[PDB]
Amino acid sequence: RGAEYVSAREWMRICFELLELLKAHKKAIRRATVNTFGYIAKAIGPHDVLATLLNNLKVQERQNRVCTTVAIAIVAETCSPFTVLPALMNEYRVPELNVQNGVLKSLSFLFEYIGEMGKDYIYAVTPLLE
Amino acid sequence: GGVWRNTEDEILKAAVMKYGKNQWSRIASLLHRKSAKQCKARWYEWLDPSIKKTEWSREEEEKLLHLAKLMPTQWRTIAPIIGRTAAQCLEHYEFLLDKAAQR
Amino acid sequence: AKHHPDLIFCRKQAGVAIGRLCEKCDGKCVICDSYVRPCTLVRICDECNYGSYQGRCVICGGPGVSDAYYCKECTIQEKDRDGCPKIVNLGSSKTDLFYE
Amino acid sequence: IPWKVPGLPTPIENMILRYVKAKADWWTNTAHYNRERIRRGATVDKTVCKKNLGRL
Amino acid sequence: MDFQHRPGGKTGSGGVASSSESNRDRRERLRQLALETIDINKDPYFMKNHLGSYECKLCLTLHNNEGSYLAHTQGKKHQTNLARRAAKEAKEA
Amino acid sequence: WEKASGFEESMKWKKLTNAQRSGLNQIPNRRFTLWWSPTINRANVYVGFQVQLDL
RNA sequence: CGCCGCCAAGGUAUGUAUCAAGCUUACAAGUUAUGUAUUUACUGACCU
RNA sequence: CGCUUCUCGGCCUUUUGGCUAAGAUCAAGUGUAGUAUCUGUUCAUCAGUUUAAUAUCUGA
Ligand SMILES: [Mg+2]
Ligand SMILES: [Zn+2]
Ligand SMILES: [Zn+2]
Ligand SMILES: [Zn+2]
Ligand SMILES: [Zn+2]
Repeated sequence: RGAEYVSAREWMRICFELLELLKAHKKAIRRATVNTFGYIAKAIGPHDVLATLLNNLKVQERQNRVCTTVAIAIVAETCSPFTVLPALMNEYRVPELNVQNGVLKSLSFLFEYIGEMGKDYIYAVTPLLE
Repeated sequence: GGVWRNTEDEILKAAVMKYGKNQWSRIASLLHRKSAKQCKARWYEWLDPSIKKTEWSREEEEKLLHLAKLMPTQWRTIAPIIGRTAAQCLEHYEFLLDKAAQR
Repeated sequence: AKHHPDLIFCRKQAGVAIGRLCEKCDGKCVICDSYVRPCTLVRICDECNYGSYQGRCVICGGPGVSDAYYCKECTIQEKDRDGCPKIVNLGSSKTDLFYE
Repeated sequence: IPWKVPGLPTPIENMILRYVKAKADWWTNTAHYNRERIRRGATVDKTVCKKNLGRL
Repeated sequence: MDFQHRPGGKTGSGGVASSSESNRDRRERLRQLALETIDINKDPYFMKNHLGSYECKLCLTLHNNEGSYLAHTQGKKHQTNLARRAAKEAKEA
Repeated sequence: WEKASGFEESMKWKKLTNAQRSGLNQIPNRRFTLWWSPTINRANVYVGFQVQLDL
């Protein structure tokens, strides 16, 4: 409700700090912060916070890779699709276990959150799911 | 605690092989639990390649039996003298040969 | 829930008793444990909604704030038209944490 | 450390020994001097005192 | 104030991160350490897969991290069981 | 006077790189200078060059 | 018998490619596998 | 044909220089449910039990 009172640089420098805002054990912080990521990306576009949420996928710790998986789902569902899906397909080529599990669980929460809007994207992620 | 498992011991061997000898914070910066002093303690205790951690002999035992009688304590003093140099293997040899002399 | 497999549901016949959720578990589904797409109100039996058990959350058993819901994924799989999904037992979770 | 390196010619190693001995003489003669100066109260420098701690 | 003998720092630094980026860089540094030690030791059977885990090829065994592989040089000695493959390669010693 | 987190048992376990760990705290040295303000800033001992700030 | 009267450098970085005034001459000019001691990792939006 | 010397190339340490007080200092996490993978480790002939078929027991 107030995304016009900045210099457009602050929402980009707090989303890195919102990564360290995770691993808090209440489940209310961790369910509100993904909505904050979604409205940040609604404000300043889903192309710069996206690389931050994909760099949050090599942590070795849980409650920090699934809590950015949900953030990938919220940047997928708040603003329109086809802005997060090519890079989410691209990160599977990175030879690491955690980033591949993160992009698969982000596809899970993606289709879970979109429902009926997955009629056009099944043929695109079927070669990834195979 | 300092359990010092072998997966960290071989990493410490590779870190001593790459970096150096008096270079300890830079190699303890990659172990997630240990500081420099405990790594120094184990490397001068177990991981130095001049340590003869096995092959107990006859001459060093008869050397230390009238050397642990010169001084009853001070096993780390006589540890460069014997050449066993681990400073705890001498204690094991001492209590083992005193258990064998009592039985 | 699906997170802790040792929890069992009540599975008796559902009446007109509208289920409730606490402020800690608001928006949570009962079966799939999700947050989106609410479709069906939760109906529980009269034994699990009686006396001091009224206005009570389904999962944690705390004081209810909002109404409980089913998801559309539970609706089209028809996991809402089964028995009453009131969690009765509480084991190895929120019990040993009280002793620690 | 006694610095016994093998396979080395004698004139360069003993000229290194007398050069580090001359540096040691300058080092200890400056250590005595600034220790006496911070004893009687000449300088109040943190650099000189925190250096003279390790230089004693 | 003593501006010359204080613990100083440079402006615009940003500081140092939390535990996550620190042990991420620690695991990448231990990965580079393991790769350079097998580069010096010249091991042709060490292989990394498509998910960031290690494999002994004659062993056909997995290793979750670096020290899991570089402690597997003493046990289940198939490296001496390649003497049969060398005898198949050359009938004489 | 000051009571809020003076001992500060575990602050919040941050990193404390160089200066915020070992350096001195500037806020007591500025609140004490704020506390004696008319008699560290009095107008009539040296009545010459005065330097007013912006606004 | 009556000391003493304080400025600054030390901190908010500096290396670049364009665009006027400041200053300057106003000039020269057709081997699979088991059991266990035992770690390392991974999962469940696990949890005050 | 052999031998000594010189020059050119195919090359097997090259790290950002040196010195001061190793230049000085630093680096906390759980508890629950479950799984994968290393190290260590060890693998004489009828009848029935069991098992998809196999692999424990009693028998001479
Ligand atoms: Mg500086
Ligand atoms: Zn609840
Ligand atoms: Zn559901
Ligand atoms: Zn019920
Ligand atoms: Zn028996």
